[PDB]
Amino acid sequence: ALPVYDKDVDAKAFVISKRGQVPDQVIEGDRIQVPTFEIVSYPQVRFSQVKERRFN
Amino acid sequence: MSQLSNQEKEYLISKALETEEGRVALAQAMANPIRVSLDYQGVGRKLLVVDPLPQGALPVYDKDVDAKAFVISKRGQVPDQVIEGDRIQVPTFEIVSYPQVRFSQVKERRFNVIDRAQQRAKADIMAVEDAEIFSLLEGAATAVNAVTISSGGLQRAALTKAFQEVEKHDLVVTKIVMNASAFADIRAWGQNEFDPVTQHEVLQTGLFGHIWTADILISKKVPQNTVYVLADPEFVGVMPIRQDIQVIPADKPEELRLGWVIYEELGLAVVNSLAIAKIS
Amino acid sequence: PYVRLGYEGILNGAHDIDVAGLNGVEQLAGKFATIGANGVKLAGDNGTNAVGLFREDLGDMVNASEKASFYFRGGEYYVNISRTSLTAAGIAAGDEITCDADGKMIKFTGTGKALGVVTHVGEYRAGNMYEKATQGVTDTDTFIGFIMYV
Amino acid sequence: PYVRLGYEGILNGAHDIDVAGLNGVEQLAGKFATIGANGVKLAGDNGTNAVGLFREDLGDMVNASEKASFYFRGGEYYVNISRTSLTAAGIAAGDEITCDADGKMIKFTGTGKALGVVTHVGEYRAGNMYEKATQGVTDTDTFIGFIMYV
Repeated sequence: ALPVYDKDVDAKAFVISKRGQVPDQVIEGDRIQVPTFEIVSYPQVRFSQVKERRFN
Repeated sequence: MSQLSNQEKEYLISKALETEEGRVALAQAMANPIRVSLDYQGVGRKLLVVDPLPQGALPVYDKDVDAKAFVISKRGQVPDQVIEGDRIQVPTFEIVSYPQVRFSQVKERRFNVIDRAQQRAKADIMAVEDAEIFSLLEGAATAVNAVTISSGGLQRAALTKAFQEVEKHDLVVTKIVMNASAFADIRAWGQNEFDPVTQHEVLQTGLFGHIWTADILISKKVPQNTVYVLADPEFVGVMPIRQDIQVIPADKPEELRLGWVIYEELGLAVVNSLAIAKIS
Repeated sequence: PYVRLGYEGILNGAHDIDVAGLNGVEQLAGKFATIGANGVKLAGDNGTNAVGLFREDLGDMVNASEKASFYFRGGEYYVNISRTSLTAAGIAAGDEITCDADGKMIKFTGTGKALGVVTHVGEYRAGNMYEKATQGVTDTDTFIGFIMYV
Repeated sequence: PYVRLGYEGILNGAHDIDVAGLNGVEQLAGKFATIGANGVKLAGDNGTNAVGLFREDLGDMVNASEKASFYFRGGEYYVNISRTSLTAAGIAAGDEITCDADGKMIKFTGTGKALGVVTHVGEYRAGNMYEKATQGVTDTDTFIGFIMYV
């Protein structure tokens, strides 16, 4: 409550904070591929690393 | 404990006693550095201001002599007021987290500046503090209001009105809600009336500066130049004191932080300073 | 710790001013009711006054006390005819008050006889001048917040 | 069940008894740790841990401070009977927690009249009483989880 008196009721400037803890986090995705399809089609491998990186 | 107030357990995961700043300020209401400052001594204030003069007037027929006038003044009293805020602190907490200490001082200073503007305008007085300047000053100017005219328009319209009055105007003293609402209540165009929205206009209106003081209240705009209307006499300036010799803080590890100033107010033209309330 | 005294933090109740004595009628040569005695609204010292007693310092405005007590003048100490003050600032009703001068009960403030000077809290105390004009009841040692009949 | 500790998720592998008071019943509910005002972005995990010497220093919040031996006074112990697993990590929110002490019958530690003290996290240690102490002055028929009125 804003000033209206002196040493009866006083206003507070007091701000409060609490600490919280954050663990390390993982974001990940895996893609499973078969070499034969990949080898014959030809860009699949390269497509798969970029598409995966972007996707996550 | 197993944690200070943490979300997970430190024992499970995570170590560190270093922690970032979380504390932050809310609601600015500065106007004291804008105004001029004077020292004062003495335990009460008396001010004198000049009223209208009693001269003669002739609306019809000029050949006679106007009645003479003499300098007539009215009084005001201003008792000292005390502006303060207090903080209760835990030294162990402060030393470990780290920035809290810096935040407390800079917050206390802002906080003293904030409370001072509120009492001076008005914010409930108990007859123990400086007079309520906002009440005494000029009523709502109905003339400005063109009848069913925008809120933003009102603030533009008022600025010019003070120039007709022959009172200095450098800047707009408005309420935070009235300013936001004024910005929002603009015509039928994206562009605002003060200047387009591709120009910075968040902190300027009508091409004049914006001073935000809280407790100027909603639907009210007050043009003035702050320096001219009032002046700030300071009995004692803002000072921190910190006490571990106070009764309840001593016993504990706790330290008490006081922030206070003892202030007074002078009114150099409380008999003028134009204000309006929208009727639109 | 920490106790207000005067200035609108003490409650002195209300008392009736049409009780005791002759009671005049409503007429002019009055003065205005406000907080402060030369001040402005929400800025005025105040005694232990409630209803009864108020002395002009500058302007033709009243609130409690304040005026050299060597010489009291103006016709009595001013009393209220047919309005009873609803504040405990002494008077500060916010109207123009029509005053009287018949024998009428008052509220006093300050320790000892008023024959002294003014304390700037809204009280009388003894000054360097003695055997100066007193107020109301005499022969009787007055104290802070006594009820006198003028 | 079993070992759950979430995943839907009910056991919770931790049971802490609300022991109702004596001569008119008294309860106190499990306390959160928060520094001043009420915790944002969840309230986290409890300040209280089964088998730990805590003291409330705030109304709905409990925190560190350890009751010092010498001259017998009341509770503020908030010992809660030990859970199975998680006994040097504290106990996490979503497991069973309470407060037991202060106007109610409590949970004791230590077998016989031979007593020592408790660490916060849920471990027990030896130690004689010489700058800290936990739990009331020993009585006959006092074992672990036994009901002493303090």
